[PDB]
Amino acid sequence: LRRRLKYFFMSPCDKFRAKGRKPCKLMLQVVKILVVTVQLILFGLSNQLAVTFREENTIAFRHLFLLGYSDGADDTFAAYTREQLYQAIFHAVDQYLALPDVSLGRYAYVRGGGDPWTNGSGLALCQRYYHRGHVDPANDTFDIDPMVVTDCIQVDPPSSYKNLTLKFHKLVNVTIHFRLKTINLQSLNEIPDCYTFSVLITFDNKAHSGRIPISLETQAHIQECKHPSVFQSFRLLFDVVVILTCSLSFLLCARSLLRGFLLQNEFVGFMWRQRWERLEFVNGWYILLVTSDVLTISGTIMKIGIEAKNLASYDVCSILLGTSTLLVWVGVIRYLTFFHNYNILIATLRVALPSVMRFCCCVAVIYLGYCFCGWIVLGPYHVKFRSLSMVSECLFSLINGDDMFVTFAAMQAQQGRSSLVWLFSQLYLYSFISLFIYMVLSLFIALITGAYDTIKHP
Amino acid sequence: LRRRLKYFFMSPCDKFRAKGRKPCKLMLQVVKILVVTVQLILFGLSNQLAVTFREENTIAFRHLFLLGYSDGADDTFAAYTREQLYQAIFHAVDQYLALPDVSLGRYAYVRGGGDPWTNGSGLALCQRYYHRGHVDPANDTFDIDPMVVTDCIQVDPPSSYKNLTLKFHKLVNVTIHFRLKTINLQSLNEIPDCYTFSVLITFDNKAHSGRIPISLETQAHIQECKHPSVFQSFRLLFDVVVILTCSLSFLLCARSLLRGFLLQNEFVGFMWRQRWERLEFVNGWYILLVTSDVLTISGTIMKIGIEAKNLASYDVCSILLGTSTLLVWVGVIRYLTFFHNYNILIATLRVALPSVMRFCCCVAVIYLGYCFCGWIVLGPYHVKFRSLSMVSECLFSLINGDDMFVTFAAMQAQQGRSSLVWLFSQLYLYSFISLFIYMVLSLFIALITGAYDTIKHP
Amino acid sequence: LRRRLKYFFMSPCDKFRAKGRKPCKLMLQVVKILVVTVQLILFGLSNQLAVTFREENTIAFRHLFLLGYSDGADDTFAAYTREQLYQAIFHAVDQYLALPDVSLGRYAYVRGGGDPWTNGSGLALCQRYYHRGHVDPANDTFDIDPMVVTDCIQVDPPSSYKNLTLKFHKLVNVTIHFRLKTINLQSLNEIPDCYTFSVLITFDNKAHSGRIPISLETQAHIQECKHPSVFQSFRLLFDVVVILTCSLSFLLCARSLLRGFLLQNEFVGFMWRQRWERLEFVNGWYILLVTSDVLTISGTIMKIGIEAKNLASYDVCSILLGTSTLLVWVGVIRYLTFFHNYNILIATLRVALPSVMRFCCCVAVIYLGYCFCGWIVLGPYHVKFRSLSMVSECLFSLINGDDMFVTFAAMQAQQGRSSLVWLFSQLYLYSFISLFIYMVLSLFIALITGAYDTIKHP
Amino acid sequence: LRRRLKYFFMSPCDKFRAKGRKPCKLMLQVVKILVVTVQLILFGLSNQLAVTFREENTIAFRHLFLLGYSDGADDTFAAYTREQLYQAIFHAVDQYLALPDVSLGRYAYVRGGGDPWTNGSGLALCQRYYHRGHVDPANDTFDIDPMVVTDCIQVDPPSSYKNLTLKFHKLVNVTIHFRLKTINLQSLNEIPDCYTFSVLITFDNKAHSGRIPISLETQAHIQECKHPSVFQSFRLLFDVVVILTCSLSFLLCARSLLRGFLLQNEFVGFMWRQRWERLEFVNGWYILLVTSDVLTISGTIMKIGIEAKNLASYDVCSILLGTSTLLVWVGVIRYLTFFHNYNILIATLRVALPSVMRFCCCVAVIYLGYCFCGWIVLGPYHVKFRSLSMVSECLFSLINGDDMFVTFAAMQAQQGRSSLVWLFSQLYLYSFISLFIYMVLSLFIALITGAYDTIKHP
Ligand SMILES: CCCCCCCC(=O)OC[C@H](COP(=O)(O)O[C@@H]1[C@H](O)[C@H](OP(=O)(O)O)[C@@H](O)[C@H](OP(=O)(O)O)[C@H]1O)OC(=O)CCCCCCC
Ligand SMILES: CCCCCCCC(=O)OC[C@H](COP(=O)(O)O[C@@H]1[C@H](O)[C@H](OP(=O)(O)O)[C@@H](O)[C@H](OP(=O)(O)O)[C@H]1O)OC(=O)CCCCCCC
Ligand SMILES: CCCCCCCC(=O)OC[C@H](COP(=O)(O)O[C@@H]1[C@H](O)[C@H](OP(=O)(O)O)[C@@H](O)[C@H](OP(=O)(O)O)[C@H]1O)OC(=O)CCCCCCC
Ligand SMILES: COc1ccc2c(c1)CC[C@@H]1[C@@H]2CC[C@]2(C)[C@@H](O)CC[C@@H]12
Ligand SMILES: COc1ccc2c(c1)CC[C@@H]1[C@@H]2CC[C@]2(C)[C@@H](O)CC[C@@H]12
Ligand SMILES: CCCCCCCC
Ligand SMILES: CCCCCCCC
Ligand SMILES: CCCCCCCC
Ligand SMILES: CCCCCCCC
Repeated sequence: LRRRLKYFFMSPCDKFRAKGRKPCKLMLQVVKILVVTVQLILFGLSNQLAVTFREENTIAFRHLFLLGYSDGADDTFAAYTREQLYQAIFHAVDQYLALPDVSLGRYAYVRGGGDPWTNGSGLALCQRYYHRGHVDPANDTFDIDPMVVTDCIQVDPPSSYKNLTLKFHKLVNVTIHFRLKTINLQSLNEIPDCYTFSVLITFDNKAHSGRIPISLETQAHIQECKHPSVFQSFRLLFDVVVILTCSLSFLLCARSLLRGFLLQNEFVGFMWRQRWERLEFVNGWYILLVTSDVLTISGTIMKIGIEAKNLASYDVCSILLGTSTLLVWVGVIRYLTFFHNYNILIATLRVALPSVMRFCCCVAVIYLGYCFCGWIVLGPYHVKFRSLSMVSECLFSLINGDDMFVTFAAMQAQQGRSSLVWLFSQLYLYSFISLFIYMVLSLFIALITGAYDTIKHP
Repeated sequence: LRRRLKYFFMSPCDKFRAKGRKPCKLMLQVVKILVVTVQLILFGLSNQLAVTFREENTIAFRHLFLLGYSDGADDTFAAYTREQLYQAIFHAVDQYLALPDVSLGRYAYVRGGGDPWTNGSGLALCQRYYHRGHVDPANDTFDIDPMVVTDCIQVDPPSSYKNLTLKFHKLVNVTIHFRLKTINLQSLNEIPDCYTFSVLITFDNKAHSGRIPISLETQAHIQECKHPSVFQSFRLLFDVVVILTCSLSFLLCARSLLRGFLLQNEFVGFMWRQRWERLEFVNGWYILLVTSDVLTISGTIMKIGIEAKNLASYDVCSILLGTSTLLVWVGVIRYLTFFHNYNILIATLRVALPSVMRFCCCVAVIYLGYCFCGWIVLGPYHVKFRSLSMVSECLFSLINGDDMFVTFAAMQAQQGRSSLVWLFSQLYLYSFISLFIYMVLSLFIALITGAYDTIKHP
Repeated sequence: LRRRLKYFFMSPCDKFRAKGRKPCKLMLQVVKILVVTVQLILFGLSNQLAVTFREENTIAFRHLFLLGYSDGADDTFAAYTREQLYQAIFHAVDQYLALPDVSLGRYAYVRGGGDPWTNGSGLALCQRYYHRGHVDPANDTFDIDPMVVTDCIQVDPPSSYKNLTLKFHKLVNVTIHFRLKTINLQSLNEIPDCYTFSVLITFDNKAHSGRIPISLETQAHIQECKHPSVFQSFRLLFDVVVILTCSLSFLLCARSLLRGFLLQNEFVGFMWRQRWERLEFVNGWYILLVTSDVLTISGTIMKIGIEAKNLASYDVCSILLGTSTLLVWVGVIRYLTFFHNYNILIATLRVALPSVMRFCCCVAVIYLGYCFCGWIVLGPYHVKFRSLSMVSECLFSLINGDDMFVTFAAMQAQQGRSSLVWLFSQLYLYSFISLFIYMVLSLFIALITGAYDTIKHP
Repeated sequence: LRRRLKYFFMSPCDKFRAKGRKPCKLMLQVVKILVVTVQLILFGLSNQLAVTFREENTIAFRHLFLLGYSDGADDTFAAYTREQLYQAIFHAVDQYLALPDVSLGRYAYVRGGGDPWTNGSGLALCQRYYHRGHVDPANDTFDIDPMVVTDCIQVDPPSSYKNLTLKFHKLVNVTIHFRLKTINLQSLNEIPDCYTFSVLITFDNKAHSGRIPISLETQAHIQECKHPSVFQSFRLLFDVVVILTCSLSFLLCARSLLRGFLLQNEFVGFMWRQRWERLEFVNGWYILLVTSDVLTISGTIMKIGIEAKNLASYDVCSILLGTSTLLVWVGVIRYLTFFHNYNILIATLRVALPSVMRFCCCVAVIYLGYCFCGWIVLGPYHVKFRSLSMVSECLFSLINGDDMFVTFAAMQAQQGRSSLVWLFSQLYLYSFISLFIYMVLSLFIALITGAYDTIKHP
């Protein structure tokens, strides 16, 4: 029992000396790292092209359909007069009708097939307003039924829409919906696939502020083209190989975990006979490996489905595959732990981690207090403090010494509007930054240094 | 006396074991944190909408009334010729007269009601110049009576103002004042309130430099609309709940403080009989809690007043509520002090703090010297060094390693204009940054590390 | 001798106890700090207005005289065709002739008074080209006499200049020179002074590259107006007070230094009788104070001269006064050295300084090597690496973690043009940053920590 | 043998005392540093002018030939309609034909001389499309022969090209090729050399996305002009001097290395008679010096060739000379090692280096995992995460606290598009930055501090 236990805790070289078994798990893990990384690289290279295609088409659509659009204007693009809004709407519809003659791309029209389109219509120009909308600011009176009514004109591909009359006082928004079909030629070494872009142009008046932002958005539905012919299954084979490798690694790691648990039970029983501590038998690296195996297998199944155009959940698949790749590359640290000079460093980090996490809790409460205060006080005056997540991002960047002067300068242009708020912002920023840079970061350094001293001088 | 004293200093668990009293203050403080944070979140969410409404309306006004205005041009927007100035003024007035036909918002005119408007006038176009303004640079002569005369034209809502004749040589400024009434519809789940925007357009010639900056500013007066009807008091109840919670906490903390003071007096008297040290009986956490309670109660009273449209002091109320929320979240640290592993870190910070503050004084004198020198020498040549507060912000950012290269690059464009100043700027910046990064920050680290060693090895 | 020596080294409180002399030097130094700081603040506030006036006038000139100018275009403003250049020149001259009718400022013309103007001329339009300039790139031939000929047209204030014929193939540059007189009215609480702006517009063809940059520059000559009359000497009195205070402090510090030297001589002689070490008698704080006094007196004399319009050397005066203010505020540290808890920190810095400077030399050689390498290799491809001073600024900013991603991104757009250079840039940047952040800054921290330990545990 | 060995390891001063030989190598190394640095400075100053000339000419070409071009638009400059593309092409060709009349530079046409030009043609306007290109997105069908056909029109210098008909549906790209000859006059104190700019304007449709980017690129071929005549060999002599100095240093260092090896062999043999450790006889500084000598000699030979216009490999020559200069300036550290106080610091760095490199490996695996995960997950949504090298640059900048807030803000505008991806980005960024700033950098500091303590307290 003592000998078996001592064998259970030997290093790979010691195990090889003791029993001579060729280490299959280590070579399997190396092969796993290689194949998982290659799969991720190929997947990312393939996804990059599709992302570029979608983005380029969307930029072209913005230039084609948004009157007076220029690059970099997305956030501020808006209308401010009734004639501006009418001109933008009519320009978008006219450009839709002129597309085959003017566009550098090759687009096919799509008709019908559900709402908001009718059977024969390619473009839907829809206006949404309030059911009852009496508003008289002169007498400070209003009578509103907030129920939204939609009235929408249908345009067939090549002027009734030219008679649009907007209900400005009760207008909620205006939308233009249409679909364009194109073939992704640049895929050529894949076979070109068929894209359907659904384009939505929104003129948004929900704020009722006299400023109506204009935006264009696209959703791309990708399918296989019916009759592809390019003059003159390794990906699937590689996915199968990855799945098989991860399954074998999973089985071996599960067997190791089960044997460890059995030895733990035997040891506990023997000690009870003779007479947190049990987790010593749990190999955390194997738990990490099993988790990465499961993530990789799920992600590869989803990747197979996506590459066949049967699925479109890119986000979840990418998150699974990326997290698993991160996990395997982290697990590479296990190998370095077997050599004394590297183990010194890894053990220092391990012994430091608990106190680092506790201090992280201590820091978290103070940080949250500062976040709330800054959001309530500075949010009305500072673009970086509008929302709580933005406030947290700004404060975290300040801790790391990024974007500090611009944060101060934004407040600089309020010293006359509100002296009290400017003074408060000075105190708030200086105190936060000084406390975190002089004291908190220094304490993290001290914790790591103390851990290192403990490791070096037991 | 020894028993009572030792009880006074026990931890909550020890006190519970000793006397069995259910801890009311701890649960009360947890509930207080919850309710104060929720109140702050609701208040901030409500204020965000009003801020957005005001800002969007002001952006729309800039686009409507400022001839040739574009986003991002606020700081440089100016006129440089007499025809430019006349065109800007006349465009603003014409747009005011055309507003009902062109604007995407719904605005009502406001007439009369005090200065600068006369009884029936909606817009005031006022020109301010010097009483006597003879200026003859050809002979280097001038005869100025600096008393400002105001001549102002009155315009009724739907062209005498077209006959404006500006006294350019003695002109101080030109202003356009008018008020617009609108209803904030997007409040819909509140009831829409009625806004009166007072719009001031300023053409500023106080520098007499040939460049006249143009700006537009708004003040919003919010009130309840007279006849609001939306087809089909929890906030006030929550405010009352917060006030009650804070009052109960205040009473309990005050009782604890008074009992501590009484025990302190008894101990001092007994020691005097037998025979800075007194503050040991003062519970600082309770002083913090009492301060937080007072701030929260004041801020909640102000918040109740504001939400009824009876008050408009958003800045003070927000500062009070935010500071109190920061204080309660900081006071959460007291709970962590009860567990040994967290108390190690908190005690390290506490023991470090005095020396950190002393070194802050030492740093302050040197920092102030650098601020003064940089302001006097570089201010004529560097945008970041124009005022003392700006100089301090720039230097503090440099200490934290932000905005360093742009600070150097601004000086790069003067190596030919003044070699001496460029060389001085090199020495100044390099010496300041090197001194603060190699030595000062390192000493803060050393202070924290020494405190940690003292705590870990008593 | 022992008693006198021990008295010479006592602290101010010990000296006061020993002999009872009221400390005049300390109160004098406090008063000096106050008066010098107030003088600097008043000087800077006064110089800010003049700087703003000059800059605003120059911006107005750019908008008035440079065809198609817009804010932020200074660095890229250039002509690229012959008609563009002709139009820019003629627009500048026409605007000069139209100035009284169109400008928002009030400017008087200046005629004659030296070169390049003739007696009756207000504007000089001068063209500089090569004496002999045959250039024939078709046959790869050229015959050039590089001697510069200047031909310049004279324009009187209100079209011979319209017949300008530029020698494009041998053109060196074109310049427009003219002077405008204005009165600085915004000085009103001073008396307005008279400004003469000399305006130089340069069309620069020295690169002969097909691109001719266009710039406008001004020199302002300020004088007192002949007949100033504003309807209804404390600065000079304050300057005299500052000079007197600094002179008294200088005399007292010099007396202290002389007495210290005398005691040093007596001690050395007595030791020689009985039987770097001498500098222990030198009070470094008094050397600093004497330097500050001298700088302040010189700067105040220059300030008096400048404020009377008898001098125009603002740079030297500002450098003197700012450096002296920095020195006095640094000298404030002497007072903190008298209290033990502050002396701990100051002594830590003092004991650390020698090793910090030695490591600075070690760092300097490696830093200079990297600067040379980066300048030679990356300068052809990277805007931040064009000159050696720019390279040093970029590397120093990288050490402090500023502007790092943009430095990488500029190189990103060369991975195709030159793979070798891009790879070298990767190695260069990563190695430099890693070496300086992991090792150098850490060693500075270690030096400070070791000094602190030595001070705390003698 | 003991005496000779002890002499081999003495310092220069000890060797001078022991044998009196005047140290030739040290003075030679000082002279080498001086001459190598001067050579590098002169070379860089000369290269700067050529770089500026090429860049200015290219900017002029962009302004002359690209319709509607403005500075800073290089990355987004593109066409979006067929008429836009036709206008850009025709404008470029028309400007080429009008160049002598409109350009501010002096350019000669180049005719024929290889492809794509025919014998008498100066400009080649070439269109590249697919051999067979049927694309019908309406029926989701396509028939493509991806073989590229080039059809190109030839234009002689002063309209057949006006009849260009683009095959938009199968268009791959359009290119305009032409060469211009100019003389670099600003070289005047060199002799002007003759430049041939080959200009390529690309209209790129490889993405087939409806957006066609437009770019202009130049290659400069520099030669000596046939008949240079400027009215009224030190560089080569200096290059020869540098080569001779480096050769002498190489010979002396090689002799020292050989003698060290001989002594090592003798010691090993004697010890074997009596009875990693051998490298103690290897002087690493001499290996560094020999490497720098070789690099300098190669770079100087290439520099001589380049300055004669016989070579054009600026990149390799610059890399060689810059690396050698960096190496000699690093080797300056050897001299500081001879003085005890500097040797303390250098020895601290030397003893720290092995553990620093080991921890660098440990950090590398985790860093690579994060790089892969970020590339796969965020690349579709974040501009900074498009490629792996860009991801690494972004993460490395984040470690150093640069460009943090903008990285967060780019993700901020996806909280609605994909909540899962935004949450993942929050976790990813916060965890990465916290781990590297609290723990990794702290451990580097601890390693350096421990090394320093070991050096200071043996
Ligand atoms: C539940 C069934 C799981 C699958 C069958 C498992 C059969 C199986 O492990 O045999 C031993 C070898 C090596 O397997 P491998 O896991 O590389 O080797 C084991 C580990 O080294 C383990 O230590 P840790 O890694 O630290 O836990 C050690 O205790 C075991 O010795 P012990 O038995 O004396 O305790 C080894 O046998 O395994 C293969 O070579 C698998 C590939 C070929 C067969 C593939 C069949 C699909
Ligand atoms: C001035 C009047 C103040 C209000 C009345 C005070 C009556 C009152 O405290 O009773 C004890 C409990 C618990 O009150 P609470 O403050 O939670 O409990 C006390 C604290 O634990 C205190 O320690 P520290 O917290 O460290 O100072 C301890 O010394 C006291 O024991 P001791 O007396 O033996 O010294 C406790 O009684 O209090 C409630 O349960 C209030 C809510 C219900 C009643 C609300 C009435 C409005
Ligand atoms: C393979 C042939 C190489 C060239 C001839 C080499 C002849 C040669 O070194 O003579 C000694 C002096 C000084 O040469 P230099 O290298 O400055 O001096 C030697 C080094 O100090 C060496 O120590 P390290 O530097 O630590 O290795 C030391 O061991 C030798 O003493 P030892 O002999 O007792 O062991 C010295 O002679 O050298 C010149 O003064 C060269 C310039 C004048 C001659 C130029 C002729 C082209
Ligand atoms: C305009 O004059 C100033 C403006 C700011 C500051 C000072 C003087 C002097 C003390 C400074 C403070 C900014 C914040 C600090 C640098 C703290 O981090 C430590 C000392 C502080
Ligand atoms: C253009 O060449 C330069 C330009 C600057 C510097 C050097 C060489 C060499 C010494 C450097 C200095 C910049 C500032 C430092 C990095 C200090 O922080 C420590 C050593 C200094
Ligand atoms: C079993 C030792 C600890 C390993 C846990 C996994 C680290 C990521
Ligand atoms: C009484 C112990 C110290 C607590 C003071 C409050 C800390 C914010
Ligand atoms: C005489 C003690 C040292 C003081 C020198 C001046 C410090 C700036
Ligand atoms: C032989 C001592 C070490 C020197 C190696 C070179 C350092 C760059």
